[PDB]
Amino acid sequence: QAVVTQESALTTSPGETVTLTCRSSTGAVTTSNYANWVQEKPDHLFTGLIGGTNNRAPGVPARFSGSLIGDKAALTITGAQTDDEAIYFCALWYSNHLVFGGGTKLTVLGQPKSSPSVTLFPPSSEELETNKATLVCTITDFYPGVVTVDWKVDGTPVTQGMETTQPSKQSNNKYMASSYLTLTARAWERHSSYSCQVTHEGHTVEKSLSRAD
Amino acid sequence: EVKLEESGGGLVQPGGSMKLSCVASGFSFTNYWMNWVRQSPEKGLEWVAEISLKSSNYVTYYAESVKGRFTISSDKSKRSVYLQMNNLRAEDTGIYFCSLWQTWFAYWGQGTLVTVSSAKTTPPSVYPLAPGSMVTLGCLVKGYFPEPVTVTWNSGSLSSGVHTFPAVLQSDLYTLSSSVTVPSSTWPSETVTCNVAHPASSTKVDKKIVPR
Repeated sequence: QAVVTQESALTTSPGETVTLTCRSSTGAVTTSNYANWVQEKPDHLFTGLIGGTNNRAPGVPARFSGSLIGDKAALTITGAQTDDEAIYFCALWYSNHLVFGGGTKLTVLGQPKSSPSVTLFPPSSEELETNKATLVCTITDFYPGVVTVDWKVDGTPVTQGMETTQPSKQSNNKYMASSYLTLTARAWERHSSYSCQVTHEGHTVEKSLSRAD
Repeated sequence: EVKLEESGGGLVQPGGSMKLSCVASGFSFTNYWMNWVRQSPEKGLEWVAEISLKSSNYVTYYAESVKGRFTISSDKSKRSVYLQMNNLRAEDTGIYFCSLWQTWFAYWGQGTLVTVSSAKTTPPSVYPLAPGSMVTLGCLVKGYFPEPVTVTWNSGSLSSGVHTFPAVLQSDLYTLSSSVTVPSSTWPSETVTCNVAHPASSTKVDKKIVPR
């Protein structure tokens, strides 16, 4: 029944020190909670880093250390590397059950900035036969992995029928996302211009299409 | 090398039962505890249960929320650990992982997806995404249930430039897209086709992308 809480997001750079923490709702974290730390990398690649508060698993680089700092468990990276950009979970033991925290997304600004590649696709005629129209906006090869996506129809912001995925890591360690504008086939025919606007690190990239093409 | 492989996941109705398996190989794991951990978008990682793999006898621990609903067991002769799930609820939905623990979570499986829903198994509709140096083509995989699908391009022979995005969920139907980038000189003069599989409905589709 204890709730274990962690910072949701932290950012560091190569060579810098960063500390993640892990609070128990029941009170101070002690060595009796045998704090565990687990790294989640993309495609569900999990690595146990720390057990018993401060015991580092074999194979885990020396730059990782676990400890108790104040009333909390802590994971510290002393000399962070680009490869440490990942999600870190803590788990505390309560005598006969384990409780995971919500995880911390660590960003490690090791890669150069990369603006998104944006592509906007019109509805397929096959889909339109179902009386439905979906525009798909693909967004790839951006770093860091934060974007805002805005849609316009005929120059007007859309506030309805939109769906954007959370950024997820590509195999090359840049980020991707997709956004969908869902319309009826008739709505599609009553409008002329459609625009997908991706803002990344203050910079906007727009792709649009015209039903005249 | 140590290998852990989960299986048994799929769609199952609210109130229903489902048995997961974890098969482990590598060396004698008697010092280890086999843990089941599930991942959802909402909770992140969530502890379910564990069992000591001692040959002398076992010890089990359970999350409060699964007590009296799930049992964990192991069969040394089959190098297997099992999670019998019962009286399943929507909150039990997620990717279930087995992990070998001793002080730390040393080894992990690839996971098996459990969808607790009474919604209809729906095969995907597959629609081409064509443009209205290089050209980005795509594949819209619309309105399937449950997860997952898999997408390849020219039966895997087109692997570079391929991005498959996370699904979105609307009204018990998932949708995702996959894009590929190829030289403008090679399309449309060489054919590009996406291959979608939806295991849950035993569906396989090939969709050729043509200009339009």
